[PDB]
Amino acid sequence: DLYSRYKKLQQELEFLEVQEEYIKDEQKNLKKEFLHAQEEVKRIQSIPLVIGQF
Amino acid sequence: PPGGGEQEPPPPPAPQDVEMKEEAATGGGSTGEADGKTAAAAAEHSQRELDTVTLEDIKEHVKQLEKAVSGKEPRFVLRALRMLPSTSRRLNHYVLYKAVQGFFTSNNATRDFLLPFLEEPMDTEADLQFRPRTGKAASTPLLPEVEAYLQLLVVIFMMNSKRYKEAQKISDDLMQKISTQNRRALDLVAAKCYYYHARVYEFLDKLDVVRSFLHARLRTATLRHDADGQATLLNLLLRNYLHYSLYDQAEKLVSKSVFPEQANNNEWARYLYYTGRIKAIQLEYSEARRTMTNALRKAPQHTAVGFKQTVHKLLIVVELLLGEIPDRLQFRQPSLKRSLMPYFLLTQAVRTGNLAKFNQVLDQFGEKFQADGTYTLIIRLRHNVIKTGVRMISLSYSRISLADIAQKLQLDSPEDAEFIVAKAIRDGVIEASINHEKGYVQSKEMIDIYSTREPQLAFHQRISFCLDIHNMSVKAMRFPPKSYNKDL
Amino acid sequence: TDYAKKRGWVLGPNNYYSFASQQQKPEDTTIPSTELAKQVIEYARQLEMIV
Amino acid sequence: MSEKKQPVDLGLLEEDDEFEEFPAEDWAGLDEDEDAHVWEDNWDDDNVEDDFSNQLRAELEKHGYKMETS
Repeated sequence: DLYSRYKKLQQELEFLEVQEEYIKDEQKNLKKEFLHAQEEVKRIQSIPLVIGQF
Repeated sequence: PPGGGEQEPPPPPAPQDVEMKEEAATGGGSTGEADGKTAAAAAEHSQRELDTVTLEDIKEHVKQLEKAVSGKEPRFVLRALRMLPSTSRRLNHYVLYKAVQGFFTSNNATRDFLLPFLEEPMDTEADLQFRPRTGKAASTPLLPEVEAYLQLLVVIFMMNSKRYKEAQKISDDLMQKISTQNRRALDLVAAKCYYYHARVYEFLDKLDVVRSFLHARLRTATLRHDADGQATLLNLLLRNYLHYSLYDQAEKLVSKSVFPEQANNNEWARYLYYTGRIKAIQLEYSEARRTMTNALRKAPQHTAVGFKQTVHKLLIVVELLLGEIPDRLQFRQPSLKRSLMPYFLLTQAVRTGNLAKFNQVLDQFGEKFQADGTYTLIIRLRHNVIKTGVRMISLSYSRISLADIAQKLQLDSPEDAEFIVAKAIRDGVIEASINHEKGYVQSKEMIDIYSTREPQLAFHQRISFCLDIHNMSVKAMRFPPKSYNKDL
Repeated sequence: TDYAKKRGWVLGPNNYYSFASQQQKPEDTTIPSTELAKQVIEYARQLEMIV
Repeated sequence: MSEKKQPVDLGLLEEDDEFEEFPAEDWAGLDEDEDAHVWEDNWDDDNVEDDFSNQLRAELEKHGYKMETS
């Protein structure tokens, strides 16, 4: 237990380590996706259109 | 007899509620806060405990309490003792012992029961489980209370409190290095202890004991520290080195290590004044000017007034060396005003720089600034007069006359004019052209700024440094929102 | 005598001459443009690293 | 710490116990002309004032005599 807590815990160090570059990949990719869907819903808005009244 | 006899049991019954409510609030708040996971939640009571300490530094607590109010002294924590389970009858006892002193009276005294404060720390401080945090949370607040009024043979009582403090925790520790929130508390708590009886220390003794051990306790932390409390322990060492060390092969640049994350929102200011005070004896003109003025501008929280007269006074003391002495301009408080009330005639006597008059003026009403010790930077001032005055000559026109400006500098010879002007030339702080065509000495005296004079290279470094400061401030608005969204 | 072998300067017609004084030609601005380009690289870094 | 403010403030109470309200009232002789006037201006006005408190204080009355003599 006591001295096994060290090397047992090291695997939790590594498993929490692997989430770092993963959250880097998500944080770099999903904002690119955000400007993807942002520009794509922007280009839905086109200037030829009909005028109504509220 | 009716005047104080009728208003005697009235006034008192008022700090009792806020001190008992305070010790239950920060005691039960600290234990009840970090009890389950002390290691997860850290330093939440750091600002709480220090703000209670600075909240109780201005206590008008004991004025009349020597006469029959001393029941608060033998009473203490008494929380959940003698057995770690089955504390419900002790939850009854909490109301019981507080209610025993509230029936009629109590047999009370002041100076008798001091030495057996170790009765519970022998067996169980509070619970036998949270013994470190309850031991320091029990003992360490009440020791400045009874060891307040350091005078009148309480210095010996302070020595008893010393050996009790070391004897239970800080002889080594009970577990060497606790490695928790009360380890991180115990850094500045043990430091605060050593500052508190440092008055006892310098009162009769000097550097020769716990201060010499404090290097070993200073390095017993293992080095893996953030070194905040290690820096606070360094501050008592450097203040101990202020009055008399003068050797520079250890503390100066040697003590200078990694420069850890040493913040406290106070310790930048007072640490920086301490190293600026010791770096003020070699007459630092560039660095200690700006950063010691910065340390003046730090610590705004409690007072900007009562202490910053010292960094302010030392600051203007080294500012008038450079010829340009800014007075008290933008800060209005009548403490620095009375601080410079002797200094004003001489600091206005800097710029005109009249030798024979102002030499008499300094020592004339010189009482406290020349009783402040050893006349050092004023004795450098006494021949810095003509150098700052001739620096005003450098702020004036180029050619040096043999009658007008030589007589005006009270200095009437062809040799010493060009000679001491040449002593300003070997500085490099000026711009001058040594020319002899007929014997008259020229200077180009060009104070042209870099506006249309190599600007890219000039504020090149300003752009890089300034953007690094602004962009590390961008880091300082990135990471504390991480410290916001961490809990949720 | 000593300063003719210590300084090693020109000794003129009863005058003491001063050379190599503010003679320097200014920079090409190219190498500081390269280190400014490295500053721009580190601005893309420090502005956008964690992102 | 801010408890090292305490002996510095004991020094301050010794400074206030040097003269008891002699400098507050007498320097309030200058403050009653100087109160609510912006004291950044009172450093310039105090600068040239204390500069000419020695000699040639007004001196514009003398320049008309400096015309024919200089």
